[PDB]
Amino acid sequence: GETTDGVYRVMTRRLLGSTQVGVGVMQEGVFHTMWHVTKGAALRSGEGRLDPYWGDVKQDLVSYCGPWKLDAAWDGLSEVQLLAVPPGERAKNIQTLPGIFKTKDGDIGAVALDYPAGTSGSPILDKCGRVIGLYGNGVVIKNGSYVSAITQGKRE
Amino acid sequence: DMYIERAGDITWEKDAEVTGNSPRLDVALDESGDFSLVE
Ligand SMILES: Cn1cc(NC(=O)c2ccccc2C(F)(F)F)cn1
Repeated sequence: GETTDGVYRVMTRRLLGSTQVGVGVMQEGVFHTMWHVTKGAALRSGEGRLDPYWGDVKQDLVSYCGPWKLDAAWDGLSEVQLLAVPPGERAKNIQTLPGIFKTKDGDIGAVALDYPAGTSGSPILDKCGRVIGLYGNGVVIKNGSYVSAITQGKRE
Repeated sequence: DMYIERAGDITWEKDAEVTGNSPRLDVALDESGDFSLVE
């Protein structure tokens, strides 16, 4: 079906009508999304089928058709862009300076942008257009706002 | 069954809207992959 590089919506016909459960990134013939979006299930691409190849619930990531290909990382200094793909709305770039999630295992960048849950999987980009992670696994703060980790996998 | 639909190209846009703050948060990541606030 559709193996062109780019950002894609992840849709289901299980709930009412056609519902957007998330977003992903096609790069080098591999589809990259967050585990909570598909729960490891197969995906359809037109008349073609995408099978899961790698996944990890703790990292909250999954790849299809091949291993994880996204290896760029936030430099810890510069602004980035969330390429937000909200349900029923056009893809839109939003620029922000990431904050930090401090963990007992080290620090990770974090983006403080509020989007509906079906936006999970939207890519976060550096100034060269390289995907430095996916948006959608994070925490809810004080008034109900959302702060997402910049979640990135490892390219072997 | 789930399916994918193309939504756009992965590029940085020069005239993107700029918003959002940069909080420093202490967090914990559990075995189910869920983050929680630690204070
Ligand atoms: C475990 N899990 C993590 C998520 N993540 C989201 O739902 C989520 C993802 C992106 C934006 C907003 C949200 C949330 F506000 F919390 F609704 C979903 N399931």
